[PDB]
Order: sequence, then structure tokens, then C-alpha cells
Amino acid sequence: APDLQQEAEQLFLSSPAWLPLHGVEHSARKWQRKTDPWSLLAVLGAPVPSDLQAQRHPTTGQILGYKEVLLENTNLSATTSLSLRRPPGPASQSLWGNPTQYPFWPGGMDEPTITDLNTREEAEEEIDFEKDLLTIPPGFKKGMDFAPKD
Amino acid sequence: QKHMTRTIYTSPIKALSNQKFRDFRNTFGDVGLLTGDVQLHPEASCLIMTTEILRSMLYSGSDVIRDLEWVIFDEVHYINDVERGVVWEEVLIMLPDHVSIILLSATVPNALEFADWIGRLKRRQIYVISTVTRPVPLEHYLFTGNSSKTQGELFLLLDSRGAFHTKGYYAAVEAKKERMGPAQDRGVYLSLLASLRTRAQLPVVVFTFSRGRCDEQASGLTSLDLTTSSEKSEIHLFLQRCLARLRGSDRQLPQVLHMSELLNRGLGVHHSGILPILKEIVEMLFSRGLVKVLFATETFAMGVNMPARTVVFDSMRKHDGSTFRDLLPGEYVQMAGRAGRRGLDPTGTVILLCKGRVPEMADLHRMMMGKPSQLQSQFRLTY
Amino acid sequence: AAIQQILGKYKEAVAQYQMIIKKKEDYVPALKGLGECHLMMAKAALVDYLDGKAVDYIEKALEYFTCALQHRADVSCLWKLAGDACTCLYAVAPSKVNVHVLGVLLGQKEGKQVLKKNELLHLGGRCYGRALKLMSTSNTWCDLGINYYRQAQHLAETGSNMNDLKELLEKSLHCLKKAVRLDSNNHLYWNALGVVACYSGIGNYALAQHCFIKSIQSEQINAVAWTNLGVLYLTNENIEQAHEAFKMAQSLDPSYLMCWIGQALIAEAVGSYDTMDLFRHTTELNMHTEGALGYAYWVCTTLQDKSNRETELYQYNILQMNAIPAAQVILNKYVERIQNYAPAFTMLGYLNEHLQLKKEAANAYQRAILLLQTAEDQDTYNVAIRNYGRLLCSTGEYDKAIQAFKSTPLEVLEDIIGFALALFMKGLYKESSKAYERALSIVESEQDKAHILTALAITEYKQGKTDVAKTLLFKCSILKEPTTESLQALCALGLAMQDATLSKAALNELLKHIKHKDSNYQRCLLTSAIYALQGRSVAVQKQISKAVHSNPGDPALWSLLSRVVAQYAQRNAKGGVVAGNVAHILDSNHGKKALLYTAVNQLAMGSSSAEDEKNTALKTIQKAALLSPGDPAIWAGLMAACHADDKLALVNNTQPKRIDLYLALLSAVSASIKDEKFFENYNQSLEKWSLSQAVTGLIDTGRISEAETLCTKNLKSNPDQPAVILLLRQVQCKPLLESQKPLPDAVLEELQKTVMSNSTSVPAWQWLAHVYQSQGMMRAAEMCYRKSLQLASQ
Amino acid sequence: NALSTLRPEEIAALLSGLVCQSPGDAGDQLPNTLKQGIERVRAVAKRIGEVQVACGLNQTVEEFVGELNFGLVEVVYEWARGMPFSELAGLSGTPEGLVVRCIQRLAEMCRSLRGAARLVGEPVLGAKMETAATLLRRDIVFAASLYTQ
Amino acid sequence: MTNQYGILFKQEQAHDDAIWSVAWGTNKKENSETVVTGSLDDLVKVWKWRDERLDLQWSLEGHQLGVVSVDISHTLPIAASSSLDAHIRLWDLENGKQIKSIDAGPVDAWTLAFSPDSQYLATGTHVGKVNIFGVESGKKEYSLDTRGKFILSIAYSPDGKYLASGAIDGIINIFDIATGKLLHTLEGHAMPIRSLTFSPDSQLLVTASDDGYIKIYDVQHANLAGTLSGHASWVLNVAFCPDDTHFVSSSSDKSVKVWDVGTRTCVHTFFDHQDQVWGVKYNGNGSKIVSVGDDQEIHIYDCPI
RNA sequence: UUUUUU
Repeated sequence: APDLQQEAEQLFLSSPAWLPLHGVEHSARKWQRKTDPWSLLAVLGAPVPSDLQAQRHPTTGQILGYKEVLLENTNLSATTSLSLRRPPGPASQSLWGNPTQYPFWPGGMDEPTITDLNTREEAEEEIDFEKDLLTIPPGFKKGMDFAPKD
Repeated sequence: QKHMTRTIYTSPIKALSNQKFRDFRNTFGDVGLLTGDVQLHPEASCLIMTTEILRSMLYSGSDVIRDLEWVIFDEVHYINDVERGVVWEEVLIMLPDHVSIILLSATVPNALEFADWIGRLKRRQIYVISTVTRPVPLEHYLFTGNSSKTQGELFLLLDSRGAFHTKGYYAAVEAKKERMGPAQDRGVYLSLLASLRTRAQLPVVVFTFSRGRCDEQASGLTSLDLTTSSEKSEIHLFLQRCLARLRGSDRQLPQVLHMSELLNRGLGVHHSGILPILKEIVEMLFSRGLVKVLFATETFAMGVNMPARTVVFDSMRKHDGSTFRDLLPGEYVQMAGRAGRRGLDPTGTVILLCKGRVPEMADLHRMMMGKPSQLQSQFRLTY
Repeated sequence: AAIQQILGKYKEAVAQYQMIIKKKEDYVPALKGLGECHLMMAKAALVDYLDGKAVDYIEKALEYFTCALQHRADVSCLWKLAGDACTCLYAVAPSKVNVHVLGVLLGQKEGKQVLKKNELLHLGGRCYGRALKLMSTSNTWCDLGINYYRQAQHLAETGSNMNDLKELLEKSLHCLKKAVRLDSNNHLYWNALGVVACYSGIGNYALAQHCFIKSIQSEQINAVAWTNLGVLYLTNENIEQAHEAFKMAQSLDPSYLMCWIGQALIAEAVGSYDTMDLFRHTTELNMHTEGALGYAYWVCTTLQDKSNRETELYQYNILQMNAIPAAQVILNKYVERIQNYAPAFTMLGYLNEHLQLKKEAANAYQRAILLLQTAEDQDTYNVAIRNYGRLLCSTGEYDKAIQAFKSTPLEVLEDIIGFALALFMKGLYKESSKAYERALSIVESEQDKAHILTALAITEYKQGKTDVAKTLLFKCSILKEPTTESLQALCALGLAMQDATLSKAALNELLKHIKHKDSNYQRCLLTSAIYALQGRSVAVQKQISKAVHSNPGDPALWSLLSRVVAQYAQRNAKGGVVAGNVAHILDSNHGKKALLYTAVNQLAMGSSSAEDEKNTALKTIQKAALLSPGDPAIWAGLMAACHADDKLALVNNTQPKRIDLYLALLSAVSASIKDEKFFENYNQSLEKWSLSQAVTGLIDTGRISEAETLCTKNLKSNPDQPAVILLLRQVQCKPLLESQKPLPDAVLEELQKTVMSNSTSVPAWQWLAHVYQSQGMMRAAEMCYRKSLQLASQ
Repeated sequence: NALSTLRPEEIAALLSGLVCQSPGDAGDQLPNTLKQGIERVRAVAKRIGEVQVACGLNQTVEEFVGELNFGLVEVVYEWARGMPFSELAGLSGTPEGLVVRCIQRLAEMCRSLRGAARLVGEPVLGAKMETAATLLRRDIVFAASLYTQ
Repeated sequence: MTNQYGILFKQEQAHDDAIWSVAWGTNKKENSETVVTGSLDDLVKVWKWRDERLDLQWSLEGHQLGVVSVDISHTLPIAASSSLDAHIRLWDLENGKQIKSIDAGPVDAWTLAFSPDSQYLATGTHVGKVNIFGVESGKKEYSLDTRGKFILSIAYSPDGKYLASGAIDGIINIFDIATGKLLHTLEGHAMPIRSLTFSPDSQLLVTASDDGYIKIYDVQHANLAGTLSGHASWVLNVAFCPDDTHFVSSSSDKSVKVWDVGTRTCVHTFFDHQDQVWGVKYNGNGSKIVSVGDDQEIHIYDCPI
């Protein structure tokens, strides 16, 4: 190792960098804050209503060809539906201890009875988008009054 | 496994679902295990769980319910419990319809008033099967100490045909009258082991009723040495290989050494105040007959089947909840039932050991025989 | 393959699909499956902020979808999935999107084409329209509306236009309204219409509020709609009601990110105390941009406040939650996402500087400089200039730092000081002195004046003129309160001149009234150096032992004691070995020097052990070599240990071992020395000693030729130095005098003169006396030994 | 805010009072901080029992608060520092199976609370329960069962 | 919620001094499971984990000083070792006898790494280069050059075409074997690295520097995906699991942690060693870990699949 | 004075 004297001479008189004058502190910098809550808006996309399912020979079923049909159990989810048709789940997940997920039907209970027979394709109900707009959230006492747009 | 589907075998006891796992993995293929802490292979087709885990993954989906065929409820007579009887009924209610159910039980009287409820809670027919005539029947003796040095006289008070013999009790009461704390009990145990070692009905499981007594009488016994040389070598090699994985300080502390000393002679203790690594070694050295006397307790009486040669009791009343209750017929039947072994003896002997006062045959009647229990329902509300 | 895809596990499904494709190539369902698998991988890639991988995946997915579309172009799902792929690349920071679309998609099937962002979105819209043409369903209508919305958003966000995107927005509203009327019982359509209705270009908040309320009523389990209403209330100064909506929304779904971010924003607005923790939780969930910026801001602001570092706010949060590294990674992701915002870059630079990642801090400041070229406010541009220049100077390339400091108005203390330091580092000492005095002109906070005076002393000393530096430091001492840096610099200057007069006074001044200094090692070093100047050479070790007794901790102190015992008074070798071992035990990062010193001490000792393995000199020096293979002292120690082991084995007379490694170690020593900045005299001593030791080792093993070639090359390299020539003499005269022979007086006189060339070295003289004994002139040998004895005693 | 402001090596010992199922008592050789955290938890339990009994439930406050039986708090506190098992076994008169039991029942609860602190939004409770859990399972208390392997 | 982790075997005193490197090779097509360790000796003991235990098979030695790196091959039966001895003698693993000997000092080789096809055996030098030798075919075909400092770590991506090199002072260099051109140099940490590893499929590069952090970079760009900080001292080795979900890190604080890259958290910690842990590896289908430590011991763990 | 599970 080097002797003490030259070690001290290098340690202190090599350059002024070591001084507290040139440190990372001793600047007192400041920043300005800019929030942007409009970025929080989230829009989710619709699912694909088609599957291109196979065909089957009526006896000893064989694949004639693949034809597209309409799916029927979309808009069904794992946290809002209790049936064995819902999408499997979020991912590989903790086996138990999961709030916000629905159990399947308890076996003595079925609870599916409805027809809702419209079955239209041009089913446009002529909803009014500007006459009387409801402005009370479900559970609150008052909403907000916005000026009308002409 | 033939249908490619999945099956869940559910056991209530945390210690019962380990050897069942071992035997099901040894018998065929893949068997996952789930408990509070173990999660070996949670993708197999014979998942073994505790009912509170099936109750917890029925409230969520858990996507295992999508592939089940059978749910094998093993011991469905725990519904009568006071703090866990609601779990079996929350499970039996939340089960979906495509899952068939198997309910093993223990020959309760009102089996047709319970299966009817489960039959009409679902919309399926339920078949009730009940059997009798267990193999290797059991003879209930009574041992009262006398000539504790070598002589042991046993009075037969119940036989393989259920007939109560008051004559034997008459003899016992007469002898007790004619007759007229730990030092007498030591001679009692040496007289029992003297009359038991003369025959080949050796692998005896003592049932003590308090953990301090449980290891205390095994300490006070202090000379049996029931093991040959090759059994010495196999006991020592197996136990050291299993205990020598873990570190140094963990292998020299009072219970480990003291219990190892007891097992060296061919003696074991199995109460609840020992490390689980010692309970597990006691059972695995008892399941191959290389340990010769076991001072077990009721936990061995519940969590397993494991027939042994000679079961010997020690008292009539155990304190459970501020009661100092005597064994109820339902309880006694299980411990007595695992007395005979299968094809290694004609029958099995259950020895009662009244020492303090008169046996009081009137209550012995209801203890040694009696309708086990009806099937109640302990449903209650939790948060 | 499809079943495996259903459950995630995308890689296995892709592999299976490819195996299928290898056999048959026109199999449409496999092609479609490959496309969805890549699309899902791309979306998962975009959930974490990996924007390059997502682009790769989407390009490949378009490849597969066109491959499928060549065969059956009547099916709708293929067109819709193509449109999904095309439009899922919004907010991916253009100049990162160049997509190699090829073929039928662009009408006619010509070659290949590279599309930018707007073109890609337009192609997506075209694809959705074509899919809708042949199968008119609601979902495609809603997706088409969203695509038009994205195109308008992209045009506005690049400031490319305004009021020329009106038709696009009306088209978007038309499509969403058509979808909603087609099936007015779906929360998705109401929610999408509501979100679009509140876009900055349309600004119809009543319709948006209506749409969100209808969506909530349609299906009550809806965190998205509740959070969108919360945002609507929050931007229009309704803090309470927005708080109600966000709290209930997270009540419905505890792991939705935006509700937590909104809660953090509300807490910040109303000034609570757990806003920083809320931002930390937001960071822990997933990488959103707003939460990222909030957390970075709070971390940097907390670092600024210098009254914190006892609070258990700073202590726990920053130093036990590892806030700084987390903030750095967060900002890296943010900046790659956005990359047109300067304060983000400046915070990134500040944090990187605190992690001593100086090169990345320089890059961050550089990018901030580029951004701020044109702006209304020039002060922030000047501040960025000072910081970028300062970091540039910190790690070489001084010319660039000087140029950066030129291109700024040099009127504030910080900028002038940085300029001064850069100038000094390059050279130009007069310029640095001028800058420091000019900075002294405008000075408050007398601490700063004292520091500038000390810097002046250092810089003018460098030229020479120690007298004026000394007077200037005394002038600094005359100030109200000394700084413990002027006194310390004064002691070092006093030691630099071989006079202990002022050094003692300065040391007494430093010790008397300074306790707030927290090194406790530097003072010991100064005291010991002062004692060593006077040549005392025994007090030194005693003084360091006193210091270690005062503070029995501090591994550094023990290590220094071991080093001094190795250098001065090497007769307490055993104590030195113990001290080095103790220093090594009490930590790990002082391993390097402590192991070196204890190995050298064991070398000095000899073989005073029980012939025990695993604790000889060789083992410890080997351990040190493994810890830090960078310094040349460890390699020299290895040379010495090998030679000593050879001699010990020779004493036991079993076998010489570890024969030929000297050349490799010498090469290592030279290579390691090359990278040391300056200890010039020490480096020269080390290289000279290593060369001599290597030559002697080569002589000992018996590889005379290699030693000869080494010496010849060394002398051919540089002019003669009278030391190595002695080595050449020794290697020459080994064959001769090993067998009895008579020597001519010419060689003997030459050897004597050569020894006289390099005098003041007892080894040489003792070797010459051995030569005299070899031929046999004993009395002459006696005289040579006597001369060596006199030299040693003096 | 009872637990949030303590060291992670004290929250494990404070939570050891819900699981032990052993005869309970207070302590003497306990720090001041533990001796007040015990009172704070008991006071919170008193409030919960008071809202139960003042609502219509039939469970007196004494019956609810009697399930909390501390008395292994100090033993768990000493275990969660690096103390080997032997000294704990010596420490007090409780059978050495019922101690491994309680520790096994606590290291699995300070880990579902590690999972719940991420749900409430307390990443400092998450960062302290993810420390008090990983420092509690090291040795023969958590030895693997023979049957499984 | 974790799996069942635990020890299976504990060799009491493998060598006479510290063990500095370890390599696990399932070289033969059947289940061979040979473990090769080098120590602060000449000893290069070659163990075999046959059914439940390590039985010493070879004790070959030709070295003079302590071994700093050992390596094993998956295709051939072969091994290589380097030491402070300035020699790269590479063994045969079948009769326990030396095959070759390469002269190279600390300016020509520090640490070993075989090729993906076990053919080239690149090493990291002192002056900054990476020297690629040829096994069974001579010496020093070519050397990649990075204008940097002493280079400590050498890693090969499992599929080939990538070579990574850490250095003292932190900087990391990524080359592509196809053309030999520096793709990009990351700056990583600020102090020496001394361990690196790719992931299977070679899209994730895991460093481990001397300050305690574990950067997780991303290949084909310069993105980093997070910093894993859970140790209390130096980090000395990192081994990546055969399935791309976990990796194991051994630190100088006497602790072997197992992380997972999905959530960047530590699943299980092993507290079984008593001194610095210098080497960790996985095996074949990764379900066991070997950990050699400064104290003479060999741990084999159980990480169920 | 016994026993038990998330």
C-alpha cells in the first residue's frame, strides 16, 4: 500500500471535487405537478360473435366442411354468472380464498326461466338521446346539472 | 381414471389425509394432496383435501368443480360435531347437480332419515347399504392386579357373542372385597407385560387418559427390551436416516433423545405434546411391527384403522368439557373395534383395567354395549 | 391446441398449431388460432410496458390472418380479428410503430408495405367495415365506432389538426348510437357511448352521465362505469361526490387500478398524509402512467426535504421499502411510454444520480435538453444545462462539459461553480481560480464562501505558490466558524511540505472543537501521517492502536492498523495477522484490503504455525485474489507466497511444487497497474519489485533461457537502469560457479563495479559476498558483508 | 391503526394470541410496546363485543374476549429473532408439540393477512406481513412430514 | 400456498476447503445426474446422485491452486476447469483422466462456459475481451472485444446466437454469435457483476451484482422489467430454472432464495448453509437444486415440479 | 383434564 503522507495528499489535495460544494445536494431543485385524470377513462371491446364450427356427416360423423355460426353464450363472465358456460377464469389462480367470483348453481337450484321473444335483427327501439336525460346515480341523492348541447 | 374425469376424496382429520395419500399414490398413479399447508401436485385426479378446503373452493368457482364425477365423503358421522357439523351441510348444499356423492359411515341407527334428506335436497335416488359381522370379533376382558410379580389373572366379562357375563364380575367383586399411588401402577403394568409377553399377543397399545400419565407410565416402566438384534439395526438405521436430514442443534434436545431412548427398547409414546416428527415416526415404526409397546392416546384411536394385536385401556372417565365424563358407547366402540388384527390371530382382546374402586357393572353395560348415536344436525350461523 | 389456448398457456398452443401447419398448410382454423394466440400475447405484452414485443406480435398476427384470408374471404370473424389487431396499437408512442403489412389487405395484392400509425388505424377501420358489410351485428358496429374514435384521438394528440376531425367524431357517435339502439340492454355499448360523449372535442357531459347511469342500471356489477362517473365528477370540481363514486367502485372490485389512482388524486387534492402510500400501492398493482408520475413526484419531493432523516417517515419508507429503485424502474417505463415530457426526464436523472448510474443520468438530462430547445420559459432550460454539464464533467469527456457550460448564462453561483470545477479538471488552473474568485463575489451562506476559499487554495496550490494557498486557508480560518474542511485541507497541505510545525497546530485546531465530523478514520490517518513525517515510526502504530481502542468497532480502523503494522514496525507480525482477520470478520466488503494485509503479515512471520492447512499464507492470499482480482498487490503477494512455499518444502525436503506461473502473474501485475490513476511512486515500486521477483523465481525453477529473454527484452525496451543489469549478471553467472572453475579477474572486477552501480541495497552486497565465498576470497567477502552491515545499520 | 405502527417482529407476537389455544395469562418481562399493543387489541375486542351484545346477539362481552388468551406472545417474539428451539422449550411450561402447533397456525395467518393487506390497500402492512412471515418458518418447527416424502 | 420445498441430502465434508463452483450435467440420454465440484484445492471431485445420495465417483486432480470455475457438457462426456494455476485442463469424465491442457493466465481466462453444442468453451479475460477456444481442436480461434474493464461473467443463451458478459463496474455487453457484432451494452449496476444467466428460449437476462439487486433485463431491446431486492449482502450466483418461471440466487449472507419472474417476488428461502454460498444449479427437468458453500458442504434441495 | 380444522 502507499505510505500515509502521499495517501493523505491524494485524498485531500487531488481536486476540489470532494468538497460539499460540488455534491448531489446543495442545489435545492424543484418540480411542478401536472395531473391528468382524463387518462383514467377505460373502454372495453366487444367479443367476436362467430366460431367457424365443424360439420358432421349425419351418420358416422365426418368433417364435411367448416361453417361459421353465431355464438350464444358470450357477454357472460366469471364474476357475474353462475353457470357452467362462463369463460374459465382469469388465469391460473389461487384455488380458494377468492372474493369477486361466482359459485356454480348449488344443485337444488336452476333459476333459468325466460323467453324474451323479440329475436329481431332490425330491433332498433328508437331510444331518445336528447329529450329527458336521467341524472341520478343509483344510490345517490343528486347528480350534476350540465348545460344542454344544441 | 377410466372415464378421464376427476374425483375428490375428503377427510376431516389433518393427520388421516397423509397415509391415505401415501396408499392412494402407491396403489395407482397420480394423487394430489391439499391441506392447510401441503399442496403437492394440485393438478392430479385424486385430490385429497380437508372439508374446509372444499367448502372454501365451492364458494368460489375454482374450476375444479367442472371436471368432477365423485365426491367421497369419508367419515360422514362428524356431522354430529358441535363446531364442525355445519361444514358438512354447507358442502352438501352447495354441491352442483352433476357430481355424484359417496357417503361412508359407521352404522348409525337413523340412516334412512338422513339419506332421505340428501335424496330430496337433490333430485336423485340414494341407496343405503349397511353391513354387520365385522371379521375377527373381539373379547372384552377385565384385568385386576394380583401377585404382580408374575401371575396375571384375567376375568372375561364380554365374549364374541355379546352376552354379558355377570359371573366374572361377581368373581372380581368378591376378590376385591377379599383384598382388604404410582408404585402400585408400576407393578400393575409389569404384571400385565409379564402375562402378555409369555404369549405371542405382544404388540400392545396402551390407552392413557392424560399426556403426563401417557409418557409418565412409559418412563416408570423402565425395562422391557422387546427387540432382537436385526430389529435393533433396522430401527436405528431407519430412524437415523429419517432424522439426520435436518441440522445439528435440532437433533440434540430433551424430547428427541428421551424418545429415541424409549424406541430403542421397543417403547413409544404418542400424545399431543410432542413434535409432529415424533408422532409420525411412531406411526411408521408401528405400521411394520418393529416397535413392540405403544403408549398411544385417542388421537391414534381416531386418525387411523391400523389393526394391532392387543388394545389395553386404563380408565373409565375422561374430562372433556367440565364434565369428567365416562366413555360413551359410540366412542368406546371405535377404540375397541381396532383391537383384532386380520388373519394374524383368531380374535382380538380388549382389556379393561379398573384399579381404583368397584367396576359398577351397571354403567359398564351401557359403555361396553349400546346403540351408538342418532344423527343430529348442528347447523348454526357464522359471519 | 384450442383447449390449451382456452386456459392461457399460449406457447404450447402455438407450438401445436405450428406442428399442424407443417403437415397441412391451408388449414384455416389453425391459422386463425395462431392469429388469436399472437394477438393475446401482444395484449399481455402491452399490459406491462413492453411496446416493442407487442409490435412484433401484432405484425406476426397480421401475417397469419392474411394467410387465412387468402383461402376463405367470406367469413366475418377473420376480418373482425384483423381489425382488432390493427386497432389495438393505440397509445404506443408513434415512431415505434412500423408494421410490415402485405398483400390482399391493401386492396390489390402487391408485394409488401410498411405502414405508420394513422395508416394502420385506417386499415383497421376498413377491415371492420368490410366485415360488417357481409354480417351486420352489433359488436362489429361498436368496434367500428371505437376505431373511428381512436383515429380522431390520434389526429388530435399529434396536434396535426383541429376542427377538421369533426366528421370523424360524428361518425363515431353515429356508429355507437346505432350499436346501442340495435341492442339497448348491454352495459358495454352504453359505457362506450358515454366515454366518447365526454371527449374533449365533443364535450357533452350530460349525455355521458346519462350513458354511464344506464350502463350501471343495465348490469350492476360494473367497476368501469363507476370509475368513469368518478372521473366525470372529479374533473368538474366535485371532490366529495367523486370520492363517493370511487370508494363504492373499489368496493365492487378491490383490484381495479383506476379507482385506486383516483383515490390517490383525491387524497392529494385535499392534502392528506397517506397520499404517498396510496401511490405506492398503485405502483404495486400495475403500471399505469398517472400513478407512475405521482409516485415519482412524491419520492423526489420527499428526498428534497433534508430535515427528514430521523423521522421514520424517510427512514422506514425510503430505506426499507426501497423506494428509490422502484421509482427508477417506474419512470423508465413511463418515459418509454410517453417520451415528450421534460420533468419526467429530470426526475429520472435525479434518481439515477442517487443510484450512481451516472451514464444513464447523463442520457436523461441529454434528452431533457433536446425536448426543451424551444419553450416559453428559459430558466428551466438553463437549469437543465447546468445539470447535464455537471454530470458530463463527473465522468470524463471534459471538453463536452466545458462546451455545455459555455452555452449558458453564467450568472448564478451553481453554474459558475460547475464551470470552475470542469475547467480545473481539464487543466487551465488559472481559469478555475478566476471562476472561483468571480463566484466568491456573489456569495451568501458563509459556509459556501469558506468552501470556495478552500477550492481556491487547492487550485492555486496545484500550480505551486504554497505560501499564498497557506495564507488563504488561514484567512478562511479567520471566518466566524471553521468548516472542518479548511482545517483538514490545511493539515494535508502542511503534510505536503516536509514541515510538521503548522500541521500540528492545524490538527489541534481540528480536534479541539469538531465532533460533528463523522469519518473518525480520516483524523486517525492525518495524525498517523503527521507522526510518520517526523520519522518516529514506532509511535505511529501505537497511535493507531490507541484510536482502535477508543472505537473498537469500525472494520476500517482494524484494517488500517493491519496495514501500518505491515509497513511500519513489522515485528508485531502476529498482532497484525490477528488484526487483519478481525477486520475481515466484522464485515464482508472490507475483505479485500484486510485479506491482503493479513496475507502479507503472514508472509513476514515466516512459517510460525503448526503446519496446519487452510490457514497458511497461500490460502489467505488466494482468498483475497478471488474477492477482488483487480489490484496488482494481490498478484505480487501470490508470487511471494509461491516462493515461500517452495522454500518451506525445501526445508522439509520433500518436493518443490507450483513451479511455473511467474510469467503469467507478471503479465497480470502489469495489466492491473495500467488502469490505476496515479500513485506513481507506489506503482513504480510495485512493478519494479514484481519484475525482480519474477526474474529470481525463473532462476530458482531453472528456466534460465526464459529469464534471459525477459531481461533482454526489458533492456531493449528502455535505456539502462543499473538495477536490472544486476539481475542479468546473476542469471549469467549461475551455470558458471555451479561447477568448480577458475574465473578471470575481468569478470570479477566487472561484477564489483556493477554492484557499485546500484548501491544502497543490502541484498546485492550479500549476494556478492556469496560469490566471493564461491571462488574463495573470504576476507573480501567479510568486507562486503561488513559494508552491507553498515548500510543496514544506517 | 393499531398494528400499522409497530416493528414486523412484534406484530407476529401480538397476533400469536388468536391461535395458541392454551391456558393464558399476561406477562411481566415484556417491553412497553408489547404491553400496550396487548391492551389495544383487548380494547378493540371489547368494542366488538360491545357492538355484538348491544345489537341482539346473546354472547356476553366476557365470553367473546375470553377467546383471546395471550401467554405465548413473548415466546413467539423471542422465536422471531433467531432464537433456537431449545431455549423456547426451556422458557415456559407448555408441551413442545403445542408450541409448534401455534407457530404453524400463525405463520399461515400472517400470510393470509399478507394477502389481505394488498386488498385493503396498505402496502406497508403488506411489506411488514411479508417480512414477519418469511422470518418465521426456517427449521424443525416446519419440518416436512415423512408420509408425503 | 407454496409447494413442498426441502432438503434431500447433506454431504458433511465434500472437500477440504471452500467449494467455489458447481456444474450439474444430465449428460447421457438416460438419468445419469453427475455433479462436479471444484474447491480451494487441486480436488475436482466428481459425485453422482444415483437414487437418494451422492456417492463419490472420481477424485481427479492435476491443478496446483484453487479452482475458480468448473463446467460440464450435455452432449459429450467431458468437463473443463480453470484455476489460478494458469491452466484450462479439460477432463474426460469416464476414466477420470486429463484430456488436454491449455496455458492461460488471469489475462487469458477467468471463468468457463461451454457452447450450446459443447464445442467452443468461451472464457472471459482481463483486458476486456472474451476468448473463444476450441475443445479437441486447438486454441483461440477468435476473441470478441468490448472496450471495458475486467470481465467476470460469461453466459450463452440456450438456443445459441447470443453471448452476454458482465464486468467489474457494472456494464453488461450483449453479443450475437452469428456475426460477432455488439448488439448493445447495458449499464446495469455500478459495481462488479460476477454472475449472469439467460432464460430458456432466451428472452430474459438476469444479472446479479455485488450490491444486492437483481436486475431483470429484456433481450432484443434494453427494457428492464424490474429490480429484485431481497438480499442483505453480495449476490454470488444465479441459476435459471428449466421452465421459465423461477430462478435461484445464492447470496453472501448465507441464504439461497428462489424467485419467480411472473410477480418478481421471493417464494421460498433456504436458510441451511452456515457460510457464504458460492454455487447453485438446477438439474435436467428442474426439480432439485445443488448448493455448494464456503463451508465444505453440498446441499441438494427439492423443488417439486 | 382429552380432542380438532381454514
